[PDB]
Amino acid sequence: LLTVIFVAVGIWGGSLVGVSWKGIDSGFFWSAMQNAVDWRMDLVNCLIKSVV
Amino acid sequence: LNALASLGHKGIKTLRTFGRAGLMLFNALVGKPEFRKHAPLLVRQLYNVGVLSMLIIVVSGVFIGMVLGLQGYLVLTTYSAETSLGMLVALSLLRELGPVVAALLFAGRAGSALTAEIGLMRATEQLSSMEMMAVDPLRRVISPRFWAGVISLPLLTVIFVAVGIWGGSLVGVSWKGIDSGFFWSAMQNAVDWRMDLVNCLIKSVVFAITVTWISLFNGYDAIPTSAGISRATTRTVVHSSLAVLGLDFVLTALMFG
Amino acid sequence: KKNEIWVGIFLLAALLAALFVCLKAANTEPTYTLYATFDNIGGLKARSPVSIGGVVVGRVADITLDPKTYLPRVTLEIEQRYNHIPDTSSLSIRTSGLLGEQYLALNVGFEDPELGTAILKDGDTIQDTKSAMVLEDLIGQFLY
Amino acid sequence: KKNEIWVGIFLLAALLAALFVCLKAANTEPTYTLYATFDNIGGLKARSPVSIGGVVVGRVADITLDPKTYLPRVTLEIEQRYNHIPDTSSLSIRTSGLLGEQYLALNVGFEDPELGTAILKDGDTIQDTKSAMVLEDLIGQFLY
Amino acid sequence: KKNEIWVGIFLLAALLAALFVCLKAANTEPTYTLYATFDNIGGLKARSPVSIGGVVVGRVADITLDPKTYLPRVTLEIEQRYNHIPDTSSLSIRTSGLLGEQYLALNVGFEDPELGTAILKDGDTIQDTKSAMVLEDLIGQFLY
Amino acid sequence: KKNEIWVGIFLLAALLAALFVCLKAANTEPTYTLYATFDNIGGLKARSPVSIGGVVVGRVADITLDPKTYLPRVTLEIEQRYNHIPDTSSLSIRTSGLLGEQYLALNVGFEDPELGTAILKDGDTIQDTKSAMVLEDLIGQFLY
Repeated sequence: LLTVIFVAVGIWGGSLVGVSWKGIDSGFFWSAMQNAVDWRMDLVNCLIKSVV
Repeated sequence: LNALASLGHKGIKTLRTFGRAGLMLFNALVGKPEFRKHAPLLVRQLYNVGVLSMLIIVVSGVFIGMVLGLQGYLVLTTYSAETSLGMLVALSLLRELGPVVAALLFAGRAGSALTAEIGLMRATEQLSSMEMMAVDPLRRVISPRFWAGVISLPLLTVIFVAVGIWGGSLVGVSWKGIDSGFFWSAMQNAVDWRMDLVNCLIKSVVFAITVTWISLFNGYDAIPTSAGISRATTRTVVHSSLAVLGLDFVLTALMFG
Repeated sequence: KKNEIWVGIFLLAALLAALFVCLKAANTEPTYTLYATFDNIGGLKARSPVSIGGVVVGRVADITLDPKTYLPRVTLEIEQRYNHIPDTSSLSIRTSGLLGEQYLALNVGFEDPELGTAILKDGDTIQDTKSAMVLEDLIGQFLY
Repeated sequence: KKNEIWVGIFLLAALLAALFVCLKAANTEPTYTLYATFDNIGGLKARSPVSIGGVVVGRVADITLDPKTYLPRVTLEIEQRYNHIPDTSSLSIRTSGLLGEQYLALNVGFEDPELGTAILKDGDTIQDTKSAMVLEDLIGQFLY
Repeated sequence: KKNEIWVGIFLLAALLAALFVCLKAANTEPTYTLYATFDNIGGLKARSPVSIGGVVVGRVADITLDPKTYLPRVTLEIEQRYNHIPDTSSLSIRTSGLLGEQYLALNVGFEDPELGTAILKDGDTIQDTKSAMVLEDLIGQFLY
Repeated sequence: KKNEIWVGIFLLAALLAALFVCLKAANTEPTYTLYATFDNIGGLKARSPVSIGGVVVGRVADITLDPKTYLPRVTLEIEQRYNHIPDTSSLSIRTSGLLGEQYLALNVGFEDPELGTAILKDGDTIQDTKSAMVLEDLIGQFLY
């Protein structure tokens, strides 16, 4: 529960400086991120590295 | 409000510690630039903070290069560019992880254990008896330790990047089937000297000024009982760890803005 | 009673963060397979577009040669709601350019025989191959 | 104390100063949908440019097959100030390069019929199609 | 202790003065406006290089079709010290690559008339459009 | 005595590591300049290979236009030992492929005139250019 708060507030700050300040459309940024990562070997895989 | 007066004590209190940090350090590096005494005195301190901190850097340095060479190998193959590995881990180490991770572990080993030796030396009143010896300890015991940091950590980074980049050249070249002459070749024309190579030092040498100062200050105003000193050690690790990332975000804005 | 409050915020702050990262990173259907034996499959990997007329309706989740007859035995992923496709079918490999994916763009008619309409579903081996593109040798011989 | 609230609100005013500078930095538009049946959209993904003569006028959203006639129905995103466009239009998919983005570049014309002009606003399904070019078939029949 | 009350505020002043320098050079000169009517801007995005002889002289900051004549009206950003340019010019889009950026590289010469040298500043609408890069009509031309 | 040795190991091991990053991981020649006024440099960035017959002999250390005559003046980077260049030369920009890198491939010979052999070193200006290499000719010569 310390990692899932870390990745979320980590990825929100990444969405600031690229989108807002360095002139990128907001709807385009999440769009490449939507089909980027899967659940089975990425999303639960973050927990397996963290819980061990 | 009744609760806003509890903040009125803190807003004065937390600023007076900043006044103590400047006033201690300013007295530490002024007057009598003696070199006959300090030159054997300082070199014993580099055995404390340089040699004992050397082993943890290299055995962790091979693990970062082997991971980035492994994880980076998937991202290049999905974009079908083998040669980019040499200009990736060289790029990533020499400007991002080199100054940031080595300063973290230096705050880990040498950052904490320096603060323990200071507060213990006031706890048994070796400090308070040295004033009866009429020797000012801030030039005598602090400044041998303070220069022992800022000289060390640049030499702790250049050993880190080198053994880091050597392990990166193992798993990509040898194990994951890439020609050896091709790997260094993309790395040769990859990075320049003026805004990359000296730039690694600028990020590292400004970290050593903060971490050594933030460590040796917490030993100087800690509560000398055995409870307050270990509280001060875990206050040193958490305060340096914000200051390394509180500086690096600023120091990555100027170089790449 | 101060400590019981902050943990309740923390597990909520853990839950608020968890739902946000899950919805952003994670944005399925039961199907049947259909066997297909070809003559050329070169350039087509797995999960390539399986399309009727041009719009993708399926996936190739097989990729494997039948190791007794040396006919390339390919099974597709046609959606389970497809129960009215007759036997009149022609399987053709298209590229959508000179290099798109060299995907599958098959053709199916509605031409009914005088012996009942046989259906293609749940493990049928459709037989009208393309003997697909020989594209390098096609460019080579025309260029002479 | 007197030094408390005068400094604490000073840390609060600057907290809302840059936060108001955070939202005001980098500053969506109500539109209407336009349904479109096609023949080939392979390569045209979501949020691809819609352009009238080249200038981008909207985005391609909503991409899914109409699962009863198997003609690809896609609704577009056209702004509500577009209220004087006659029915005469061709719907072409261009690329602007050999592999640029495969964006929709539809044609318009002000050819007024003598039976009245039909307006294209708020859900007018178009019936005109490019049948987007298959470059495999272009060079293929060019050499036999 | 009256010291970092004085000194430490300058230390946070020394970083913000260092911070204000670098972000200023991370995102500047009084210019004038020059309108331009085109027919087609395919990959011509905002902030594209407006170049004279290849050397960039301005940016595009206005990309809003004039919705009454349906010619793409684009206002350029030509600096205020550009006061010696005669009216003989041509407006063309090159790319610097097969797909580089699709940038405006407008040509200009000193072909002075015998009626007087017209100037281009503070809001002139040049009418010398190119209408060249479509790359789909040209591949359609040869096949015929 | 045990600590005075181990510090010397620590200081020496940082010295071998210091060479390893600058000699193996990152690695030039004093030259003379040569002026060259062109007519089209669209696509040629600095440090592009300045070559004789294709073999590189220099790099571009000048992308600037002189702001008085509007002929792009580049100063070349030709090495000091090049001492027997006759003035007979032609200057042309090539590409090394369809889109390789837009490099300068200048022509030279040994064609001695009967008025001496004028040398080309230490800042001469060559009066030759090749403003034809554009991405607009091939779309105007394959079709007109």
